[PDB]
Amino acid sequence: RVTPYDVGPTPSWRNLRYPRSEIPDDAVAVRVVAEDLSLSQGDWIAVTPPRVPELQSVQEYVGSDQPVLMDWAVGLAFPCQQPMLHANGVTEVPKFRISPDYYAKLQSTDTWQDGINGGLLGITDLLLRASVMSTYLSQDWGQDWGSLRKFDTVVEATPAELDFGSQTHSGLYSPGPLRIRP
Amino acid sequence: TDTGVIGGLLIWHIVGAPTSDDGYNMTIARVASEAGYTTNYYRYFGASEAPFDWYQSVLSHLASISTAGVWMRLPATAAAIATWLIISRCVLPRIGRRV
Amino acid sequence: AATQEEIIAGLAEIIEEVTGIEPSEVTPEKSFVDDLDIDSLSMVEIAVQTEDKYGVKIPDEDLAGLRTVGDVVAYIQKLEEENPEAAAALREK
Amino acid sequence: PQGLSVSAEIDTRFTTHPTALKLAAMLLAIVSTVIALLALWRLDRLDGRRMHRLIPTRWRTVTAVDGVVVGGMAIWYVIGANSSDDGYILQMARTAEHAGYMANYFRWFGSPEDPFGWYYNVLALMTKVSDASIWIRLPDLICALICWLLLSREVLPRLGPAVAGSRAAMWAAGLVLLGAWMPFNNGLRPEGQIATGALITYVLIERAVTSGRLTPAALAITTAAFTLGIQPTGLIAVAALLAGGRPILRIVMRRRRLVGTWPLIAPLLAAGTVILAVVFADQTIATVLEATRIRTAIGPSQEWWTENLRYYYLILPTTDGAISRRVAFVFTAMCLFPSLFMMLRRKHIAGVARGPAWRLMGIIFATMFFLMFTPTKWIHHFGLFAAVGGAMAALATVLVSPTVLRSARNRMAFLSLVLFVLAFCFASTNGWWYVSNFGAPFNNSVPKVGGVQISAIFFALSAIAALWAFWLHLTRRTESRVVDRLTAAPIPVAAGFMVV
Amino acid sequence: GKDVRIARWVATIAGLLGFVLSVSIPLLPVT
Amino acid sequence: YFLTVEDSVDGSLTRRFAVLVLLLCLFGLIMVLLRRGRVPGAVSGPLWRLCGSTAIGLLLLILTPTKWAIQFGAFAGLAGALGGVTAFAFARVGLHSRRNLALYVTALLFILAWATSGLNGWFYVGNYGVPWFDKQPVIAHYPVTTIFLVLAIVGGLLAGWLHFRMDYAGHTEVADTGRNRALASTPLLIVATIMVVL
Ligand SMILES: CCCCCCCCCCCCCCCCCC(=O)OC[C@H](COP(=O)([O-])OCC(O)COP(=O)([O-])OC[C@@H](COC(=O)CCCCCCCCCCCCCCCCC)OC(=O)CCCCCCCCCCCCCCCCC)OC(=O)CCCCCCCCCCCCCCCCC
Ligand SMILES: CC(C)(COP(=O)(O)O)[C@@H](O)C(=O)NCCC(=O)NCCS
Ligand SMILES: OC[C@H]1O[C@H](OC[C@H]2O[C@H](O)[C@@H](O)[C@@H]2O)[C@@H](O)[C@@H]1O
Ligand SMILES: [Ca+2]
Repeated sequence: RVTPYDVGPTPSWRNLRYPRSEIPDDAVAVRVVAEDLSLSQGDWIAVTPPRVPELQSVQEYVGSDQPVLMDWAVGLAFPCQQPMLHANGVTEVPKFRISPDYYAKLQSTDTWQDGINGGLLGITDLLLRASVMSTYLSQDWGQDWGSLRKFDTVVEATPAELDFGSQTHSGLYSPGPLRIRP
Repeated sequence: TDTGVIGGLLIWHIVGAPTSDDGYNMTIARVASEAGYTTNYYRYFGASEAPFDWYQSVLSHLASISTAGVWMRLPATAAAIATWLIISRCVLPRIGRRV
Repeated sequence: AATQEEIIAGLAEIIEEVTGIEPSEVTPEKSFVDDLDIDSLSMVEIAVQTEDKYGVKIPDEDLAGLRTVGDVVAYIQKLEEENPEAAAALREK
Repeated sequence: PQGLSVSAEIDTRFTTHPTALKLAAMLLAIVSTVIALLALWRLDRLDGRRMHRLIPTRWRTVTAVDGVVVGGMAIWYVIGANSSDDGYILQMARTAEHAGYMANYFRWFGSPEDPFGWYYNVLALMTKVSDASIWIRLPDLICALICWLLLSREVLPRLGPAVAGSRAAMWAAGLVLLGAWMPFNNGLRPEGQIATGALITYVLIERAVTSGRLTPAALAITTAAFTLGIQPTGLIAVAALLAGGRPILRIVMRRRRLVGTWPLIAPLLAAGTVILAVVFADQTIATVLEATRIRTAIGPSQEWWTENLRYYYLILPTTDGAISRRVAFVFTAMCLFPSLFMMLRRKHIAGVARGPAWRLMGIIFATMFFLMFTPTKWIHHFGLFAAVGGAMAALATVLVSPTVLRSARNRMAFLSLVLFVLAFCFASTNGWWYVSNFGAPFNNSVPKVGGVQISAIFFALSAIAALWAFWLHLTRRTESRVVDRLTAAPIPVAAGFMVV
Repeated sequence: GKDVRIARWVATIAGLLGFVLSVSIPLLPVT
Repeated sequence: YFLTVEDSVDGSLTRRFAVLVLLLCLFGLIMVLLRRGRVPGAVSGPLWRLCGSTAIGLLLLILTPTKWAIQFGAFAGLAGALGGVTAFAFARVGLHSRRNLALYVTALLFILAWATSGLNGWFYVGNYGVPWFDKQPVIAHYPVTTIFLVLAIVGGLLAGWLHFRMDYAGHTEVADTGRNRALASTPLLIVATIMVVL
């Protein structure tokens, strides 16, 4: 038998890891044995046939030139990824989103950069659809490194041309207050 | 000063808000005559207030004459009048004759 | 004011404020860097403070040649004996 | 179809660049500041003093503490933890060249770091070479080597021949610097630079007081201004000015007999108010007011009467206040308060100068007081004490020596206090922030030696030390010899324990 | 003529304008 | 912390004031007994034990299991006897200098500004008709804490101006007349009777 590793919160869908080291060099067949053995409702089980994933490094899949929405915690662990640059008030559209572990992404990097208080999650909720990917921490399974999501567009669109101009103000000019709260 | 303090301390025994445990120590003392012991009435699975139940055992004798809040808080006003009289006649004259 | 027991008594009051060394440790035989741990950045502070309380300008080229307390009292006695027109004697003796 | 249109107008109010007049004023309010300082220097050189040596003779010395501190800050810069705001600042600094301004990237509608962002425009230049973690954190190692070079050669020798001559004081200073610099001042947060500006200011003020000149007292004001321009918590740099304002006024009112008052007051204003030409280079007062309005209407406001939050977050056993995030404050308070109560009693300690030792405590008190009125109440603001806790511990190690505290009861009471402080320190988890928490020994639970915690052991030792002190109190005994062995330099060991 | 009578003027002027030109930076035309 | 929580009725302003004044009196009397060898008029024997009792009590309050903010009521017998020695020591202290008096006054004003930043609520039924039980005190539309803060900062600036000039005006004391014999001691009576009347 091979006991699995279980990382994420456990009312929901997760991956269960069985490292191929715990199986010997003569294991040519594998089959699941799931047992509920509990009467109460609320606890249950679900099973997908086993798969040997075809993995790939994030630096190799997520290139070093694609725009990525990195949370304010994940910046020094991912130095070669490119952030979502903005210029002239118009922001780029990201492709992936990188965030810390569950109990951090939930209560720190979602209330801080929220759409109602200026965060970058007021754009990628109106424009994009996030689908979580399946990532693993190499050789350290059972560890919650974070999560990597993928942004798919709601409708196919193209960037703008954004006509330009210039004007000289007087140091005290202010065209009015911003739109902060209703 | 004694007259002023005692006046402001007796016109507070009447018009004055009680603390957060005036209802806790009151039912604890009322249901303690029966029940055999000084039961903690709202928690702790009926566990008594084992080391600290000599004050509730006096409140339970005051709560038998009358349960009026102006009468149960009488030992909390004599213990203030005596405190001030001590402070003003045995403590301050001891620290100094010119203080 | 060529009295050694006055020059040393006035120098110890500056040393105790600048550095903290007690006034009983300043003898006319100690050295300013071996026996007392007074570096040059404190000798310059002492030479600055002695020109504020009393009027005496200790030149920079001769301040470095003051090793011992006896050297200081000898230098002050020398400065005093050949300059009797010491107008710096006002309300500061 | 002809007629259809949608014409939005973008709000690009922060993407400004100076005109041909703002540049002419900014490149003039600096030339005519360095010229004012050169004139003040030519005036100060009247007394007839020069510089004979580029390196003072109290600098050319090497101790066994220099090696330890350098090798413990050069191998903690490689394998050590990082603060929680490094992704935050790195993300906001990689995009500042394209955006056109120092935009707060994750919040507040792209409103910039108003007046407090002259330092992030240096990381925005460093990120052009490379943004690796081993290179972008260089001003956090240089500002630690400089901090140690100052604290060990200019601050301790100034405090008297008893703090400069005792080795336990140097060990305590080094170990407390390390313990307060390791968890806080290793990331990208600009606390290790404020802790160095607030030390350069004190050092320049002490140099001005020593030499009796004013040209190292205008540079102190310049350093205080450029340190307050880093973050709002840079008020320690001006507390260092308030603490040393009386002996500087004593020179302002003493040199003016030869030169007058204006040639002494004008450069002190030109150097003080030159920070505006660097703060308002790209931004403007209108956009600064708008950003401040946004930040105060949306973000954490934290009025001054809610300052107990900074210490409430410290006693909770979480990753915010951990075993390592308490040393920086406890080894400052425990070394400051009894030293204050001992400097009050005694007025002649025979080896400690009173001026510098009182300025050093006034700085810490004013800093801990005016740490209120800051817009946010975090724990990262305890990294400021990394520089001024080393000197405080090096002064306390001398004030509690068996030659300065002569009664065994007092030294035993202080040992009990140290053990109690250690017991308070070891009563939380050992968690680091994001990925430094990978593999830590007790990263999720309070350390236990088996059943019993480690804080309980130190508390049971502090109780025994307090009982010993009480027994020495009752019987009036002061000549005990075992307490002479136990209570010899107890702060260096208590700091080395946490550092190890 | 002196090396101090001129240093006093260079410390008063060019130390006062270096301050009146520094509080007028927040108030200047910007493009 | 519980004693000073924003928008709470456990620590009211009337409860913050008592503890802040107790700590002020304790740490001022200890400083006066350390700095000066004694307090003239009051014998220094029991004056040391009266502060030792309060300090050892505040230290022994560590061992208690429950740490509510209403357990400071056990020091209402020490605070009364301590604030009557503080307002007598500080008279002689702040009569020998114009800076100590300003520091005393601005410390009192800062304590008032800190206390007045909380509510005035008492309990479930005690808040029936109390003026400021639901919100912090305001006079017309300005909070009272900002008024006391802009008074405390003025006091602090005046103390700093009297500190920076102690080297030019020498050290001159105040004349022991009637207007000054009872001015250096009326503080901590003014604010205390204001809180009592409130
Ligand atoms: C577990 C450890 C806990 C912490 C450890 C901390 C230990 C250090 C603290 C000790 C000192 C503070 C206490 C005394 C301060 C005031 C004393 C005083 O003024 O004189 C009265 C008296 C002496 O008066 P005297 O001899 O007539 O004076 C003649 C002359 O005036 C001559 O006067 P003098 O110059 O000789 O005296 C000047 C005095 C004046 O200088 C000062 O520094 C006083 C100022 C200190 C301020 C402390 C304030 C703390 C309040 C916290 C407030 C928080 C505010 C912050 C928050 C604000 C934010 C809003 O300086 C000292 O006394 C320092 C030497 C003390 C010798 C103590 C020998 C016994 C050590 C007792 C330590 C245990 C106490 C804690 C017990 C329970 C703790 C869990 O002081 C004492 O002798 C008291 C000692 C007796 C204490 C007995 C307790 C022993 C119990 C043993 C077991 C320990 C734990 C067991 C539990 C475990 C079971 C699980
Ligand atoms: C003054 C002097 C020539 C001699 O002083 P000394 O007695 O310490 O040797 C030398 O020590 C010196 O001070 N040179 C200039 C000082 C300086 O700028 N050092 C830079 C290191 S921060
Ligand atoms: O100060 C640098 C930069 O980051 C600050 O945000 C504070 C962050 O640290 C807290 O722990 C977190 O809640 C927050 O992410 C910005 O205010 C500031 O611009
Ligand atoms: Ca089931």
